[PDB]
Amino acid sequence: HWGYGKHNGPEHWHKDFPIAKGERQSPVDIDTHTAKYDPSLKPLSVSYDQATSLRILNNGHAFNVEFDDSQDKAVLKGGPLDGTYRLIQFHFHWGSLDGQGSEHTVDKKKYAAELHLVHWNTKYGDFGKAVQQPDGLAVLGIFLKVGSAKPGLQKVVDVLDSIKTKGKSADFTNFDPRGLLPESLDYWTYPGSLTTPPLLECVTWIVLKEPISVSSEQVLKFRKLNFNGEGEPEELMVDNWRPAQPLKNRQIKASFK
Ligand SMILES: Cc1cc(=O)[nH]c(SCC(=O)c2cccc(S(N)(=O)=O)c2)n1
Ligand SMILES: [Zn+2]
Repeated sequence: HWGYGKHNGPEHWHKDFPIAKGERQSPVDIDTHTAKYDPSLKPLSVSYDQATSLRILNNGHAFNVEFDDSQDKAVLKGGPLDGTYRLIQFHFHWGSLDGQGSEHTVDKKKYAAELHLVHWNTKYGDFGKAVQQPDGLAVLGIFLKVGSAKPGLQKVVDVLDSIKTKGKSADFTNFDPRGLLPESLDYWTYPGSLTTPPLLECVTWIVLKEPISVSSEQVLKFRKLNFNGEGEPEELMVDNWRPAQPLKNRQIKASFK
């Protein structure tokens, strides 16, 4: 029953998931002026050439594009990470209006949407074990602004009408996630959490400084999805973002400047 409505949205989550008020919750506002440059941070290594997408799923909260993570085919390493993390899925958060939708903010600015490419640390052998560990996940976050279309997004947008409602899925092979990346891999990083229940404090966040542009029509199509199942009243899947959480005792590190 958690979700993003008036009665079960983010401000309610702590009653089922008390870690919602924990010490390393996400997202957060990224104060660009107070981010610490760390000249010992390494370039991020994104190795997506052998990625294998499988399926796209409407889970009732967002849509996931899922990958075969049974081998080291699409991996993230380097950057602030020790060892190697396997891509398991990506998804987005977005708004009802172009002026909101991102989970992280930059100097309090909201983007129209945010892409999360979720990876798990191979030393834990699977995603369900990894989320129980403080260094189990590496989530690469990329902001979306509305402007020119992103052509490598259009395969995703065009399949959405087949997964409109909660529970629907569709085969989704040969999707190349390199088409969703901006030119620069400059990033911020900080230790945080999943941004939806169960809110587990298992994530190394890596947030790219450069947003990708998508067109207004591409984001409009995300807003035609539904939170409800087929044959239930229509509740459009919009504003599926958690607001910024207290930074507490954390420092955001920058790979640049
Ligand atoms: C329950 C389940 C089964 C599975 O096979 N795969 C997954 S992937 C879960 C996931 O990627 C995710 C789960 C919750 C939150 C976030 S976020 N917004 O990037 O912090 C990501 N979940
Ligand atoms: Zn997410």
